[PDB]
Amino acid sequence: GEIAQALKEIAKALKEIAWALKESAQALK
Amino acid sequence: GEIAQALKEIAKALKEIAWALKESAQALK
Amino acid sequence: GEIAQALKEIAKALKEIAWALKESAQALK
Amino acid sequence: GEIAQALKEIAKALKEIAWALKESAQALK
Amino acid sequence: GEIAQALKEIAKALKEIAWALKESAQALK
Amino acid sequence: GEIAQALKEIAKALKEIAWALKESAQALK
Amino acid sequence: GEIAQALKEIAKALKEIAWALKESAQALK
Amino acid sequence: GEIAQALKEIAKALKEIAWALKESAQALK
Repeated sequence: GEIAQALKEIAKALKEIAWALKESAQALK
Repeated sequence: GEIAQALKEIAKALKEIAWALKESAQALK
Repeated sequence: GEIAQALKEIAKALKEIAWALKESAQALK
Repeated sequence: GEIAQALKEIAKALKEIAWALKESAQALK
Repeated sequence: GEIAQALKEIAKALKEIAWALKESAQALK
Repeated sequence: GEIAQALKEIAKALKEIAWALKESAQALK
Repeated sequence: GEIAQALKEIAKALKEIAWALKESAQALK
Repeated sequence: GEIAQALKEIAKALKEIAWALKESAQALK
């Protein structure tokens, strides 16, 4: 369904935020 | 549908937050 | 509809958060 | 409606988070 | 209604996050 | 109701995030 | 119910974010 | 159900954000 698909797109965007924060941890080290 | 479309706009905004955080990681490097 | 409109306002606020974080990346560089 | 109104209050709170993050970018500059 | 009331509690918690971030901006200055 | 109760648990978790951010502001001061 | 259970899992994940931020406050001090 | 499943994917993504923030706390220590 379209709502479930849109919520999955929100989860994928939150994973992108996690990847960006992992890169910030590498920059700090 | 309009609710699914609005949730997709929220996903796009969250991706913009990830892009901005990547810019911070590059600034620290 | 009113719910879709309110979710679009949430997306616009998340874009404002992204813009603020982009400014933080410029400040770090 | 009360749900739409509550979602608008969430959008306003997210805008307050953006304003606070802008204050951090100005402090770093 | 109970759902609207719970969403208002989420908005109040997001305002608390904004206040904490404003304090971080004062600490950076 | 169980949905309202779960949303209240999300509000409480967001307040915990605010408390943690206040600890960061105090560490910077 | 399954939706209430999934929202409780979101609250637990937000608590994990708070714990990670508390650790960052300890690192800054 | 598909909505509950999508919300569980959002919880998992939020846990990934917590893991990334823990990596930042370790980098600061």
